[PDB]
Amino acid sequence: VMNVHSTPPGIAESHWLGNFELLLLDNSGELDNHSQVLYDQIKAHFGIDSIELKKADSLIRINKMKNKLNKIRAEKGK
Amino acid sequence: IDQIELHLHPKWQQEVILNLRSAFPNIQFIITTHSPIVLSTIEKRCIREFEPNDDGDQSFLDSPDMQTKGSENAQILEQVMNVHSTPPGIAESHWLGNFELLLLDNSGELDNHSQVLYDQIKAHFGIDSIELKKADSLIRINKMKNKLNKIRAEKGK
Amino acid sequence: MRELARLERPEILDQYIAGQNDWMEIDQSAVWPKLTEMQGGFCAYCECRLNRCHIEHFRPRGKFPALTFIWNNLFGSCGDSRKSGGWSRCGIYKDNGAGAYNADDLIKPDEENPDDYLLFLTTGEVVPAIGLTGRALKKAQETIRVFNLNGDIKLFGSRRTAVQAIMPNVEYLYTLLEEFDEDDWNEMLRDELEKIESDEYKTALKHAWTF
Ligand SMILES: [Zn+2]
Repeated sequence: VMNVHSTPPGIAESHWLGNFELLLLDNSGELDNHSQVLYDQIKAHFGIDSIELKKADSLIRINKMKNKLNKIRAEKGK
Repeated sequence: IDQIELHLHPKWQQEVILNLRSAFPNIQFIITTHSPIVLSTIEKRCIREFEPNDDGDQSFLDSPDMQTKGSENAQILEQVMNVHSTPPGIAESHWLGNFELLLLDNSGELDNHSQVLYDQIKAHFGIDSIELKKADSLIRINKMKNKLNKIRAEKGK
Repeated sequence: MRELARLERPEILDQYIAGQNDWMEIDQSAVWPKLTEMQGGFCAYCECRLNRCHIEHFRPRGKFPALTFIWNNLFGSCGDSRKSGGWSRCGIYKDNGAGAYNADDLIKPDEENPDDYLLFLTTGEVVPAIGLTGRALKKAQETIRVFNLNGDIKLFGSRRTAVQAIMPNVEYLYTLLEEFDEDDWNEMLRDELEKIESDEYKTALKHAWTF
């Protein structure tokens, strides 16, 4: 209704979680190097129990239940 | 500055503090506010919670527990200001919680006291609303969990 | 709550006897190991992480003395008063904010199981379990009232946010029921149940995961 983002657009920390998914989905699952850097920056700025880290860990665990079906692709593989 | 958020739209509150600190880098700014949108642009260490007592007497002003520099406005509203994201004084805001109990009442299948509610929600919020998506997800979870219970009963017994 | 097994006593507890000296005589730090290990560093009333924690006498020595120095009337509760603040939840709110409550009418997580007493919904609110009638239901309502499980926003909103984060995971995990076999799917369920063990809200996520 008000065309206002949930997080302020003028702060680098606001786009950190969006970037986490875009860099999780860049390697299609599997926290790599660039993704794991983003994850401790989120864990340091935001608390150990925050919506940001709780949602970060969800994206991890969900592209770990889907990479299992693609490691199930390793089971029907060739 | 007293009530920095006065006469400001939320979009302006999203950037007023940043603009002030950018234009006046070396000014010590001591401001008061009561809007979470302004607080979303301020570090946790810069915030002092003023909760007095019945005498107006506070001894030490405290900082919030959670960081408020990149957090969403609703999170700051509910965690720092103790304000519900949804209006507690409206029956429509409890429809998805009432509906969830009604699915779970009859084990998780839309019955009738749950279909009157699902289309009360569909008519009010709409097809593309978040509330209808949550209701559909809850329906799917209830059905899948029932099928689970059947499968685990087959495996166990 | 979760069922938290009151294990052995701590030893310091015997050196201090209720009536002869005030509870302040013993150090809460010594009672913490047993309580903390029992609760895995979380609240015994609202599952709040022990970041803000205090030894709570379930039966206030001032109203039910309940042998103040009995390890059993001692719980690894939440919040704290020496550091000041505006705590209106769980143990601190039980002693002062709630008022006019019966100690025996409150569920004790040590012996009473909150699984069949409390139901945690997806919306973050706690309701009495389904099918409760008469006396049994009234303990659930009473404990929700006095412990302020539904109450101060900082707990309800945080629990709801925690549950909403994992809901897409529950969705996708239950979508592949037919894609995987029984053993593998139960293994995924066990993996999720391990995940919620090292999580802030033990039982809300458990209720959102299994039923
Ligand atoms: Zn607590």
